[PDB]
Amino acid sequence: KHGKRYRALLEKVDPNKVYTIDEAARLVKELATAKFDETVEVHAKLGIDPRRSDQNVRGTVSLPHGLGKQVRVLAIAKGEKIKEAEEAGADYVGGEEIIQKILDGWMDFDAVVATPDVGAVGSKGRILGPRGLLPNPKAGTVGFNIGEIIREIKAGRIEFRNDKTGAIHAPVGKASFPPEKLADNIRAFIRALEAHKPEGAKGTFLRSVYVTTTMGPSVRINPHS
Amino acid sequence: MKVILLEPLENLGDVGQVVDVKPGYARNYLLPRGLAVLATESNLKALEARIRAQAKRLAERKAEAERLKEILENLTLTIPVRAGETKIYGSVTAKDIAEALSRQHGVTIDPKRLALEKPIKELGEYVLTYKPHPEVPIQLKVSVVA
Amino acid sequence: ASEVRIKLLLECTECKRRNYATEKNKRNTPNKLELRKYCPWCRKHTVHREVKI
Amino acid sequence: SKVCEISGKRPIVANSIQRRGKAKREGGVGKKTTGISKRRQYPNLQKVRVRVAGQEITFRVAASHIPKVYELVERAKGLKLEGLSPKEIKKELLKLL
RNA sequence: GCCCGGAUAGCUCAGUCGGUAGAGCAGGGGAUUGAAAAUCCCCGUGUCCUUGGUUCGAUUCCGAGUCCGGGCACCA
RNA sequence: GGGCCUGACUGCGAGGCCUGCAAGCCGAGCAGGGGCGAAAGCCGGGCCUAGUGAACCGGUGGUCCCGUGUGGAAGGGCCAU
RNA sequence: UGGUGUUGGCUCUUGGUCGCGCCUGCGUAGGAUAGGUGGGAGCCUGUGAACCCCCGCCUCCGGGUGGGGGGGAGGCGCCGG
RNA sequence: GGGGGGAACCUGGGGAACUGAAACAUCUCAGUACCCAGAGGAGAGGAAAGAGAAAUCGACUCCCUGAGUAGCGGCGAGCGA
Ligand SMILES: [Zn+2]
Repeated sequence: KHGKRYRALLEKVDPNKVYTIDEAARLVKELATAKFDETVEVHAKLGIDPRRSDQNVRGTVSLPHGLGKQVRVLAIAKGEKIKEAEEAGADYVGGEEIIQKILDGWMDFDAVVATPDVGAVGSKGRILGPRGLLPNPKAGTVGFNIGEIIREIKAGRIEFRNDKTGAIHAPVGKASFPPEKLADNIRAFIRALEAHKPEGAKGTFLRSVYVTTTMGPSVRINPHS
Repeated sequence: MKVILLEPLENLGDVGQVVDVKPGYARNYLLPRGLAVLATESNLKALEARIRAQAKRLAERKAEAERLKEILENLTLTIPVRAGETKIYGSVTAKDIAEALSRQHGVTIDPKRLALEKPIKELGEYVLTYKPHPEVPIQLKVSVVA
Repeated sequence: ASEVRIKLLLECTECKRRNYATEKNKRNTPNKLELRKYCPWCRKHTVHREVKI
Repeated sequence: SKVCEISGKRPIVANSIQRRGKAKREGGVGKKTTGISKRRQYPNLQKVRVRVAGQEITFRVAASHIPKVYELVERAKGLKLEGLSPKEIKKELLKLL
């Protein structure tokens, strides 16, 4: 019911064994048997209610050591924000007619940011939004320093936003990052949530912290280590 | 409440063990019967180096349970009492059967150790467990007659 | 007074302090009264919403 | 029901305080007392029969002090109590207190 | 005072574990007709009580509130 | 009867009437900020005389006054009710 | 009279708790049943295939579901939609 | 060694009502009357797990003061550190 490239990864995992941020990071790359640079994913379980519409852990963190992944900023900006967005990492400018460049059918980016002056980006919106890509300053994607934003957008900056099932989701990098490189990758999301804890909650803020990869097996890892 | 099991118990464990049972069970059942001990630090201290001795006397229970097992497996005890064609006018108990092995057969067993959930009121042969040592069940044929 | 003519306060719509107490016949006036009353707190006339006394 | 034979808990004199009304903490106007009358709180004494030196000894002891007596029992094992009668045995175990 | 039930069409109610506001009703926007009947119909229509959020959209799901119907409790 | 409006005001109050007290009643005028009016002016509920009940206890909101070693808080005070 | 101590043991069954192991999720669209939230262009089977049969579940009747046997290297996938 | 007695005087266990509240139940009378036990010429208390705001004191007992004060109170009567 599984794959020999994956079951052999389940061969090397212990279901109930406790793992640390360093020890499991040894395990994230060694079981990285997918036929490309996998994604090292720290799938944690947050101890808060999303139905309680104040325990929304929606934010980002520019993870150290980057992410090894691809971020393409479809930058929205005008009036001296066009060209300062075109530089510092972004490549999709622009800068407000590109909303009309959204057919849609033009999804060659990985993120979209726009300065606070727009404005004309929220309405047009309806399809730029449903794929979780509408530029929202809640997590990075809006600011007058739209070029500065995209500067750390390209620097492996993950977003986090809890879901209906009390879960938060941002992998720490690719399967090309060693356990010591991921060790800053790993903790940079845990302690990123340690400060974003929406106060008012019963029990631990972190139920569990699991680490799987792109097609890879899960990993029972111990947080705060 | 913690206690040091002086015996292997089916619902508790084995001798030397310290389990937690409600005060009624050990405190009215186990301690007075010597089945276990309270878990005092003094008894914890003396606990070590005695479990060798404790399992020594326990092994003695195994041994005499064995030489007594094989000795009392091959015999049927008869109970001369006064009973009817389909009814015993008296009754038999564990201590009764022990009296029968003692005064009639001479063998000495423990009456309480014998299993008797119903004092017999009918004639004939009967097979029952004795179990002097834990996990040492002994059937036995006792014959009740008039 | 009556169960049909109830008491009531008049919160200021802005300072949010009940500055006045009056009554109405809720039969006749099923709507929350609202009247420009001098808010001493706000220190100026201001619409006051009828608040349940 | 007399004293606890170990702790010495005697019955106490307490008050039956019959109150009414809602408490102030619950927004109530205040617990108006409807009447007070004396009563006695009794210790929850029990019988404690123990085999010491082939003797059975009964202790009307407080329940909270039930296990305590067993301590004395074990503490009695450094004692020479035979063949004393239950009077002397009981007085001795009390002496262990 | 607390806890319970409801608020949806001009009415009663349905009402996805959110993708659909609908069953009838009142009619009528129409067409017949000098008027009016049987009639034709799509149905007309509605914040799914209001306030904010979940959402790739929330009558629903969530917090707050309003009113109403009910019980329980106090009553200086 | 119509127009507009909410003075069915805030802080007060010279003075008085009535009166054992307590209560009760009238109120110029002043200031804040308004209503109507051209303004003069009036508007501190109702043509008036009944439509009501001291204090205590407590609730609700404001207050930010006190907050028991300190800071908070509990809890109170004061205002409105 | 209910809780509780005194006051225990076995078991039969029921209501919670947590483990786990699983299945479960369906406008249209979208092949099909799409539970979200993250990575995903890759996956799988000689740590035996698309295929066929048998078995049960769900079943929204389109189907999925898990298990066996012949089969057992043949299926899909972001991209297509 | 104890027993029992000792005017009042002391604890320790128990512990009223009349009366005041101009009724009366909370309350006050009052932990009083009285009963019982125990002592002793005294008893008790007595060497801080105290006081309580000063980084202040320093076992206990009793006098004056604090003070009718803080407070408690059908916030009444009263009680009252
Ligand atoms: Zn105001």
